[PDB]
Amino acid sequence: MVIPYVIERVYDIYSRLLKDRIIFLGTPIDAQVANVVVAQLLFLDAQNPNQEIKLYINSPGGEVDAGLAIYDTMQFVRAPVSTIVIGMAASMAAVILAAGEKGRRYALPHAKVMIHQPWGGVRGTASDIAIQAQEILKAKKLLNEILAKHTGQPLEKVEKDTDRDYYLSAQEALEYGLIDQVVTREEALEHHHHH
Amino acid sequence: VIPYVIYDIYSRLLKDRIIFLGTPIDAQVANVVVAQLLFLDAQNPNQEIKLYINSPGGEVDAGLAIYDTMQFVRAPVSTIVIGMAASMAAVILAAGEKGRRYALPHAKVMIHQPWGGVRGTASDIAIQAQEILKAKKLLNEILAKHTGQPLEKVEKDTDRDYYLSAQEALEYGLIDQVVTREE
Amino acid sequence: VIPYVIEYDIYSRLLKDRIIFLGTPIDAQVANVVVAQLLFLDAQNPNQEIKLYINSPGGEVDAGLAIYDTMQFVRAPVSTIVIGMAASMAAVILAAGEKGRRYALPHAKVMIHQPWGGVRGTASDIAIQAQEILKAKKLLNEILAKHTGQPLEKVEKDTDRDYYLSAQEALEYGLIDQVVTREE
Amino acid sequence: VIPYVIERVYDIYSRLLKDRIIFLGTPIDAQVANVVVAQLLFLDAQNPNQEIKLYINSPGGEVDAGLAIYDTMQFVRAPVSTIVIGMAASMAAVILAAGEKGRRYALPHAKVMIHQPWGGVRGTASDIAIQAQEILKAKKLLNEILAKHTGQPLEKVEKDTDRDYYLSAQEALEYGLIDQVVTREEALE
Amino acid sequence: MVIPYVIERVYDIYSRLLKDRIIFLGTPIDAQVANVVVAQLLFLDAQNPNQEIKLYINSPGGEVDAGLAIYDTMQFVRAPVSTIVIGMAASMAAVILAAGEKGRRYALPHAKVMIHQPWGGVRGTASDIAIQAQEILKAKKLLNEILAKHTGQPLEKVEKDTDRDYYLSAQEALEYGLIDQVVTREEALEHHHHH
Amino acid sequence: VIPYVIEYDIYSRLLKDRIIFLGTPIDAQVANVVVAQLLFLDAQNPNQEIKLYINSPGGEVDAGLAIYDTMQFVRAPVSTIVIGMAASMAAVILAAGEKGRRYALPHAKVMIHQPWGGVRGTASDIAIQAQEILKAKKLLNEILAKHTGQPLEKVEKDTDRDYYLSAQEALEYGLIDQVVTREE
Amino acid sequence: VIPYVIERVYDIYSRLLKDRIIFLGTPIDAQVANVVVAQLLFLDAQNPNQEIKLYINSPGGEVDAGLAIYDTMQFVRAPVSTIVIGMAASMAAVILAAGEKGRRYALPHAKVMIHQPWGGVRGTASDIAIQAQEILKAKKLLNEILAKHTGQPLEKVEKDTDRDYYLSAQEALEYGLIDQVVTREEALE
Amino acid sequence: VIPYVIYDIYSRLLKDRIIFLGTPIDAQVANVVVAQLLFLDAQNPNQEIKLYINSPGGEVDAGLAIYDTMQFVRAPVSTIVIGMAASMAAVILAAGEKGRRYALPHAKVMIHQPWGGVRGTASDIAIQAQEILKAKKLLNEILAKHTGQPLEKVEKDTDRDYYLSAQEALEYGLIDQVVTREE
Amino acid sequence: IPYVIRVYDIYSRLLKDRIIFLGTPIDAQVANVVVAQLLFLDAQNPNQEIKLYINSPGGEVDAGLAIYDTMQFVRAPVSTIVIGMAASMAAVILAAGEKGRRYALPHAKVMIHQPWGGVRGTASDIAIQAQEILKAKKLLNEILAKHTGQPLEKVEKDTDRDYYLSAQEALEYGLIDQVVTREEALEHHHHH
Ligand SMILES: *[B]([O])([O])[C]([C][C]([C])[C])[N]C(=O)[C]([C]C1=[C][C]=[C][C]=[C]1)[N]C(=O)C1=[C]N=[C][C]=N1
Ligand SMILES: *[B]([O])([O])[C]([C][C]([C])[C])[N]C(=O)[C]([C]C1=[C][C]=[C][C]=[C]1)[N]C(=O)C1=[C]N=[C][C]=N1
Ligand SMILES: *[B]([O])([O])[C]([C][C]([C])[C])[N]C(=O)[C]([C]C1=[C][C]=[C][C]=[C]1)[N]C(=O)C1=[C]N=[C][C]=N1
Ligand SMILES: *[B]([O])([O])[C]([C][C]([C])[C])[N]C(=O)[C]([C]C1=[C][C]=[C][C]=[C]1)[N]C(=O)C1=[C]N=[C][C]=N1
Ligand SMILES: *[B]([O])([O])[C]([C][C]([C])[C])[N]C(=O)[C]([C]C1=[C][C]=[C][C]=[C]1)[N]C(=O)C1=[C]N=[C][C]=N1
Ligand SMILES: *[B]([O])([O])[C]([C][C]([C])[C])[N]C(=O)[C]([C]C1=[C][C]=[C][C]=[C]1)[N]C(=O)C1=[C]N=[C][C]=N1
Ligand SMILES: *[B]([O])([O])[C]([C][C]([C])[C])[N]C(=O)[C]([C]C1=[C][C]=[C][C]=[C]1)[N]C(=O)C1=[C]N=[C][C]=N1
Ligand SMILES: *[B]([O])([O])[C]([C][C]([C])[C])[N]C(=O)[C]([C]C1=[C][C]=[C][C]=[C]1)[N]C(=O)C1=[C]N=[C][C]=N1
Ligand SMILES: *[B]([O])([O])[C]([C][C]([C])[C])[N]C(=O)[C]([C]C1=[C][C]=[C][C]=[C]1)[N]C(=O)C1=[C]N=[C][C]=N1
Repeated sequence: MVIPYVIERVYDIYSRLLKDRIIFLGTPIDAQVANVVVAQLLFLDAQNPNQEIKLYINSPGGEVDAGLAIYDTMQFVRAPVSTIVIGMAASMAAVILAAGEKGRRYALPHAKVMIHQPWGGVRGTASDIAIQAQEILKAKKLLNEILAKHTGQPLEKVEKDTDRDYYLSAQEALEYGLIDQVVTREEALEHHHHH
Repeated sequence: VIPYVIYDIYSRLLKDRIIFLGTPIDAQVANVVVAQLLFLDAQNPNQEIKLYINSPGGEVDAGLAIYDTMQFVRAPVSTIVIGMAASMAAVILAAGEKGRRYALPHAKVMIHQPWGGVRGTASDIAIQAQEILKAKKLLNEILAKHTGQPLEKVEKDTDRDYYLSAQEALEYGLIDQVVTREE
Repeated sequence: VIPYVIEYDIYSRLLKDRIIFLGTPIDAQVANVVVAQLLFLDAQNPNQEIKLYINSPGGEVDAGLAIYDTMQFVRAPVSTIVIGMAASMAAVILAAGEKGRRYALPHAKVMIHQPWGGVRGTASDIAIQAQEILKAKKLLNEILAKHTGQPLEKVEKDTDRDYYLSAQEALEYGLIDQVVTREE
Repeated sequence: VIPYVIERVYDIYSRLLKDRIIFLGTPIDAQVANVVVAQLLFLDAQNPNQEIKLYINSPGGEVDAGLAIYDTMQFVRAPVSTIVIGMAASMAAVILAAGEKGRRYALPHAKVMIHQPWGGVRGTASDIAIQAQEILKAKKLLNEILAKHTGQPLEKVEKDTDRDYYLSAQEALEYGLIDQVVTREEALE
Repeated sequence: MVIPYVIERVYDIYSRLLKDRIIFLGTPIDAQVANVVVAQLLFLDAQNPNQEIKLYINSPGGEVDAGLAIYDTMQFVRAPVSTIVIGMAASMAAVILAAGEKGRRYALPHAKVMIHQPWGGVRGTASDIAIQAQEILKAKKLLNEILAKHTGQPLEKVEKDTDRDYYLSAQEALEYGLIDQVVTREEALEHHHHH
Repeated sequence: VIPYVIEYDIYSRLLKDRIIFLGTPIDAQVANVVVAQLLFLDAQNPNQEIKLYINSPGGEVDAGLAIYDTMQFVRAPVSTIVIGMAASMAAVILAAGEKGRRYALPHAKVMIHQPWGGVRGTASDIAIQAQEILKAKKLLNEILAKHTGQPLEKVEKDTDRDYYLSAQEALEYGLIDQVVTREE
Repeated sequence: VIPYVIERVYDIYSRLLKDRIIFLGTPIDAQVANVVVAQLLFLDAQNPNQEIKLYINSPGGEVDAGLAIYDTMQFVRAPVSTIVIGMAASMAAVILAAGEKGRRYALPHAKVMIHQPWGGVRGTASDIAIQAQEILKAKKLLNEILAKHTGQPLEKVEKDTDRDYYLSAQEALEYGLIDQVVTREEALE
Repeated sequence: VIPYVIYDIYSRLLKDRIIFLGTPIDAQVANVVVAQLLFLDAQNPNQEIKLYINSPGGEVDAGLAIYDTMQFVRAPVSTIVIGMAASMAAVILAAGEKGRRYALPHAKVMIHQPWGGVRGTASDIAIQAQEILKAKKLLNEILAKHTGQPLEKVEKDTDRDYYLSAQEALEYGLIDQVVTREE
Repeated sequence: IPYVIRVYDIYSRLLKDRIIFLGTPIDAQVANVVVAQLLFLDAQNPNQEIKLYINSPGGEVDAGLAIYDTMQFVRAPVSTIVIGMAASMAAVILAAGEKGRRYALPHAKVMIHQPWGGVRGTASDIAIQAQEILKAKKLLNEILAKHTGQPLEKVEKDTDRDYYLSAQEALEYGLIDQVVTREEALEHHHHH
C-alpha cells in the first residue's frame, strides 16, 4: 500500500480526507476494520456532532458482528452519516449503506449492491453445533429485520429475496429502498435569492 | 508389516470366522467389515462370527453400516473388545449377540455424543444441524436398547466423554463377561 | 488392508457371487471399474441378478450417469442396497435399481440435492459451462421423478438444498422398495 | 492502515487516548493485556478522578492476560466504563462485566458470550495432573468473578457457562453483565 | 486403484475384459496412456485381425500427439474398432470416438461429446514462440480436417463450431455424425430362419 | 524504493501538480486510492485539469468502474495519458478522459477484451453469477462504444478475444485523441 | 495400470516383447536407455537374424543415454525397424532415423522434431569452459549422425537444427528421416 | 540499507538531476523513472538529466514507457551505463541524447530479441504470437535508428545474446564515449 | 542500526565524514548505492579523500566493476581499508584504492580466485556465455596485475583456486600498502 502524502502538516491521503469528515470503508469487514471505522466516527462526532460525515463504501462484506458494530455506531452517533457506495457494497456492506441518514444514501451509476443471508461454519460436538446453529439463525432474522426497517420493504420479502445472492444495480437499489439518489454529476455551487 | 502363513494373518483368521475392526471407522473400513460378514454368513448362517474390536470410533454413517449388517445377518456375531472401543466402536461392541459380548480385563469403552462440522449458508447449516441432532437421538436410542438403560440416562451420560473400565462396562450393560483366561 | 480367501481378495470373491461394491466417492475411475464389473457379470449370465451394495457420498454427474446408463442397458437386473450412506449421484444409482429390488438397511440414509460445480474462464466460456450445469440439473431431476414416481415439480423443489431421508422416509418417497432389517 | 490527525500528529487510537478512550479490539494475549494495562496506569496517573472509557470488541483470550486487565481496572482509582460494541466473549465478557457499576454499556446489536476455560497440556501423568488442577482453579475463580459482578448465584453461572452461552444486549442487561443498552449518544442522564 | 480380480487363471478386471477384446480409455490422455492403448490394439490385432475390438471411452481428452497415436493406430490396424462413449468423450477423446469403424460408433443415452480447438503454452524467445505458434496452428487445422472426414460435415462448419467448447448430447452427436447409434438397451440373442 | 524531494515522495509531489498515477493492476484498494486523489484534487480546484498517467494491465471491473464513475462525476476534467500499457479496465479508463484530452505515447499500447472471472457453487449460485458477468460484458461494451464512437456491434465483435492496438491504431479507433511524441 | 495376459502371465509390454517388440515411450534418461539396451541384447541373443520392431513415442532426453540406445542398435546383429507413433523428438528423432535403412516408418499424423542440444553448467570459469567444450562436441557429433542417416549435407542439418525444426511424417520422408509413411497395416510388400 | 544526508542518497542525487535505473525493469520501476523525468523537466526543461544505468532489462512495455518519456521530455537525458545495460536497458542507453551516451570502461551492453510466454487456446496463442513479433520488429527498428546500423544487421545480431564491451559498444553506435576519468 | 542527532543513522553520519562502508556481498543494488555515495562525496569536494571500509565476500563481477570503474573515474582519491574480509571482487576493489593509501588491519584477509557462474540454455546459448566468462576471467586477472605489479601469468596461476592471503602476505603481494595496527598517535608538532 503505497498511499500518497500531502501537506507543518503531513497527512496520508485518507487521513487528509478525514480532516474533511470523510471515512473510507474499502476493505472486507473484520473486527480490525470495524474498530478503526468506529473510532473515526467517534472522533468526528466529538469534533462536531452536527456536521455530516461522508462514508464512502467499496467492500464485499464481512463478519456480521463487526458490521453491526459499524451499524450500531452510526445510529448512536449524533452526527448524521451519509453513505456513498462507489463500486461495490455487498452483504454487511450493503446493510451499512442502507443505514445512512435517510435521504443521504447515494450510489454512483455503475455501483452495485448485493444482499444475502449469512454464512459461516462450526465444528464441535452435537451440543456445540446446536448452539452455534441457533446463533446463526438469530443473526439471519436480525439482519433481515434491519434491512426491512431501513428500506421499507415487508419483511417476508427481504427474507425471500436474500435466500440467495441478490444483485442490484444502483437504479434497482433506488427502487428497493437501499439508497435515495443515483448520483452522476457534480453540480455547480449555487446562488440564492435574498428577497 | 503383516506376516504370512502356508494367507496373510488376518485372512487366515478369517477362515476361522474372525474379523478385526482395528482401525478408526470410515466408509472404506465399514465396507470391508460388512463384506466379510456377508461372506461368512453365506459360508454358514448358523456358526458364530467373532469380531475383535480395537478402534477409537469414526463416522456414524459407516458405523451404522456395520451395526445394521450385524443385526441383518443370520449368523450371531460375538463382539470382543481388546484394548479400546470408543464412540461408534462402543456401539458396535454393545450390539453383539446378547450374552456373547466380551471385554478383556484392561480394555476400555468410551461413549459420547457425535461431533462434526458444517460450512455453508445459514439455510445449509440449519439442515445439517438438524441431521446431527437426529443422529444424536438415534444413537442414544440404540445404546439404551442394547444395554437396558433408561434413555434419559444414556443422554446425560454421553454429554461428555464417559470412560468405562471393563467391569464398569459389565455393570452398565455394554458387555456380558469380563474374560481373563481361555476356559 | 483388504483380506484374502483361498482361490481372491474379499471384494473379488464376492464378485464371484455377483456382488459389486460402490463404496467410494464417484469419479471417472470408479465409474469405469463398476461399469466393467457389470459388463462382465452380465456376460457371464444375463438372467441372474446382480447385487450392488452402496456406501457413497456421490461424485461427478458424468461418471454417475455412466453407472446409471450401464445398469439400464445391461440385461441382468441389478438390485441396489444402500448400507450406511447414498447421497447425490449415489442416491440416483440407488433409485435406479430394478423396481421392487431396491433396499435400504434400517439406519442407512439417502440424500439428494442439485449439482454443484465450478467454472473459470472468460464470459463466453462461463456462459457455455453454466448452460451445461443447467441441463444436468433438469436431466437429474427428471431421472429422479421417473424412478420414484414423484411429480417433477416436487423433486425440483425438494433438491434445492440438501434433502436428507431416513430409510423409511426413502420408502415413502419412492427411492427404495423395502427397508430390510433381518435376513428373511 | 490506521489514519492520522493533527506540532502534534497522532494516529486515531492515540488521539482518542488523549480523550481517555482505550480500545480492546483484538483477541487477548499477554502483549495486548500489557498495552491495555499500561494505558490505564497512564490515564490514572494523569487524573485519578476522571472516567476512562474502554471500548470492547474482542473474542476473548488467555485467562492470565485477561485477569491482568481485570485486576488493573479494580486497582486503578479512576472508574472505567466498559462499552461492548459488536462482540465481547470469554475473558472479554468478564472485562465488560467488571466496569464501574452503573457505567457498563452495550450497543443494541452487540453480544456477550460466556463459557468455561479451555486449554491444553502435554507431558507426563504427573505434569498433566498439575495443570489439570490449575485449569480447575481458573474455572472456579472465573465463575466467582462473574457471580460477584452480575449478582447471580454461583450455582447458576457454573451451569450456564458449561457450554457457549450467547446473550443479546438486552439479555445481558437482564443477566447483570451490563447496566444500559444504549441506542443513541445521549448517555448524559 | 483397488481394482478387483477374477479366475490357474488370475486377471484383474480390465485384463479379463481384454481377453474379450475390450479396451478401456478411461483417463485423460497423455503419452503413457496412448502407448498402453496402442499396445493393446497391436496385441488384439495380432491375436485375430478380423474380429472386432470394442474401445470404451470415458475421457476428457489430452495431448494431441498422444491422441493421434491412438487414432493412427486404429486406422492402421486391420481389425475394426468399435468406439463406445460411456459418460464423457471430450477433445481428443471425441476424435477417437468419431474415428471408430463407420456404423459401429455408439453412445449411451446420457453420455456426452465435446469438441473444441487445441490449447497449449509456450515460453521462450520470440523466434521460439513463432515456431511453436505455427505448430499449434497446424494441429488446429489438422484436427478440424480429421473431424470433417469422419462426421461428413463441411470443414468450415467444424472450424466455426470448435472455436469454443461445443457440447453435444448423444442424440445431438448422432445428428452431427460423431456416432452412429444411441444405444439404450441390450437386446436378446436372436434366432434366424434357415429356409 | 521511491525517492523523496524537499517539502514528499515523488508521487506525492507530482500530486501537488495535479498528477495521479495508475500504474498497478486494478483491485479495490488501488481504485479507492485513485478515487480519493481525484476527490481531493477536485476539492482543491474544480476547474483545473487533472492528469492521470496510465500504465496498468487492468483489473476488477467493479474497481475499474469506481475509477470511471468518479472521473465523470468530478467537475475537474481529467486528461488520461497512457505510457507503456493500458489494458482491459485500464483501457476503459483511458478512453473515458475528457474528449480531446486523451493521449498516448508513441510506443504505448491499448488492449481490450471481454471480462473473465470464476464462480464456484451450486447450479443456482452459478446461474446468478453467470448472469452478473453477462451484464458487465454488455455494460462495458456500451461504455466503450459511447466514448470511442464506434457502433456497438463492432466493439462486441472486436473484444471477443484480446484486441491489441498500437497508439496510432488507438487514434483511429477513437480510444484516444493524440499520439504525443514531443513536449510541444 | 498396465493390463495382463495369459503357466504364463505377462504384462502387455512384456508379451509384445515375446513378439520382438520394444517400446520407447517415455523421455530418455539413463534408466530407460539401460532397459531398452537390455531388451535389444536379449532379443538379439534369442535370434540374431529376426527383426526387432522399436515403437517410438518420446520427446527426447539425455544425449548420453540416447547414444547408448543408438550405439546398441548399430552393434546388434538383428536389424531394428523403428516406427514413430505420435512423437519422436530430439534424441528420439535420432534413434528413429537410425533404424535399418528401408525399415524406418511413421504413422500419418506422427511427428519428428530435431534441434541442437541444451544443458546447463555451474562451477568456476575453468569448469564451465570444460563442459562448454563437451556440449560443443555433442552438437557436432549429433549433427554428423543425422547427416549420415538421412543423406543430407551436414551444413544443412546444422542450420536446420539451430532452433526447433518440426516435421510432418511426409516432410520426414522427404528429409530422409524415415522410409515409409504407413497408413494401413499391410507393410508386407 | 540506504544512507541519509542532512534526504536518502538517491533522493539527494535527484536534486542534482540524477536518476538511477538500477533494477530489472517492470511496470513499477518504469513508472517511478518516468515520474522523476517529468518532475525534473518541469523543474527546468533546459538543464540536462543524467540517467545512470545498471539493469539486466525487463518488460518491453515498461521499457518503452521509459524510452518514450525520454524522447518526449524537453530536457536532454544523458545515459551512462555503469556495470550492465542489457535487453530493454540497452535500448534505453542507446536512446540518450546523441553525443552524451556514456559507458564506464568495464561496463557492458547486451542486446537480443524479446522473450515471453503465452498460455491459452490456439486462437489466443496466435494473437499473442503476433504481438511478440511486432515488438521484435519494433525494437530492432528503434535500435537501428539510434545506432545508425542497417536494420538487417541488428536483426541478425540480436538473434541470440550479443554481448558488447564498452569499446565494442562505441564502434556499434550504442554510445558516444568510453569515459575513464572525470575531466 | 543506532542513531545520532540534524539526525542520522550511524552509517549516514560517518558519510558526513566521507566514510563509505562496503560490508555486504556485492550485487547490483549495493554497487549502485556505493557508486552513488562516491559521486556525492566527490561532488561535495573533489580533492578530499574518501575512506572505503571493506568487509565483503565478493559478488557479481559486473557490479564490482561498477564500483571499480567509479573509483578510478572520480577525482577524489579513495583509500580502501579491509577490516575482517575482502574476497573475490572485494579484493579487487581493495587493490584499486589510491596507491599508497590501501590498508589492512592485522588479522584481516584477502582472497582471490577466478570467477564462477552458471548458464542454462541451448548449445549456442552456452557457447556465448562461456565466451563471456572467459573474458571476465582475463579482464580481472589483468586488473589485478595492473594494481599489484605482479606479472600476469602469476595472477592467472595463483587465482586458479582459492588463494588466501594474510594482511602481511597481501603487503608482499602488492594488494595493499600498509598493515595498520594502531591509530597513529595524536601529537604536538614543533613549528620553528
Ligand atoms: B456477508 O457476506 O458479508 C455476511 C453478512 C450478512 C449481512 C449476510 N457475512 C457472513 O455471513 C459471515 C461470513 C464470514 C466471514 C469471515 C469469516 C467468517 C465468516 N458470517 C458471520 O459473521 C458469522 C455469524 N454467526 C456465526 C458465524 N459466523
Ligand atoms: B465417535 O467419536 O467415533 C462418534 C460416534 C458416536 C457418536 C457413536 N463419531 C462421530 O460423531 C462422527 C465423527 C467424525 C469422524 C470422521 C470425520 C468427521 C466426523 N460424526 C459423524 O459421522 C457425523 C454424522 N452426522 C453429521 C456429521 N457428522
Ligand atoms: B453430488 O453432490 O454427488 C452431485 C450429483 C447430484 C446432482 C445428482 N454431484 C455434482 O454435482 C458434481 C460434484 C463434483 C464432483 C467432482 C468435481 C467437481 C464437482 N458436479 C459435476 O459433476 C459437474 C458437472 N458439470 C459441470 C460442473 N459440475
Ligand atoms: B475465552 O475463550 O476467551 C477463554 C476465557 C475464559 C473466561 C473462559 N480463554 C481461555 O480459556 C484460554 C484459551 C487459550 C487462548 C490462547 C492460547 C491457549 C489457550 N485458556 C487459558 O488461558 C489457559 C488457562 N490455564 C491453563 C491453560 N490455558
Ligand atoms: B483436448 O482438450 O483434449 C485437446 C485436443 C484437441 C482435439 C483440441 N488437447 C490440447 O489442446 C492439448 C492440451 C494440453 C494437455 C496437457 C498438457 C499440455 C497441453 N494441447 C497439445 O497437445 C499441444 C499441441 N501443440 C502444442 C502444444 N500443446
Ligand atoms: B480486465 O482483464 O482487466 C477485465 C475488464 C474488461 C472487460 C474491461 N477485468 C475482468 O474481467 C476481471 C478480472 C478479474 C480480476 C481479479 C479477480 C478476478 C477477475 N473480472 C471481474 O472483475 C469480474 C466481475 N464479475 C464477475 C467475475 N469477474
Ligand atoms: B532433446 O531435447 O531430447 C536433446 C537431444 C539432442 C539430440 C538435441 N536432449 C539434450 O540436449 C539433453 C537435455 C537434458 C535432459 C535432461 C537433463 C539435462 C539435460 N542434454 C544432454 O544430454 C547434455 C549433454 N551434454 C552436457 C549436458 N547435457
Ligand atoms: B530483456 O531481456 O530485458 C528484453 C527487452 C529487449 C527485447 C529489448 N525483455 C523481454 O523480452 C520481456 C521479457 C519479460 C520480462 C518479465 C516478464 C516476462 C517477460 N518481454 C516482454 O516484455 C513481452 C512483450 N510482448 C509480449 C510478451 N512479453
Ligand atoms: B567472487 O566470488 O566475488 C567472484 C568475483 C571475481 C573477482 C572472481 N564472483 C563471480 O565470479 C560471480 C559469482 C556470482 C555471484 C552472484 C550470482 C552469480 C554469480 N560470477 C559473475 O559475476 C558472472 C557470471 N556469469 C557471467 C558473468 N559474470
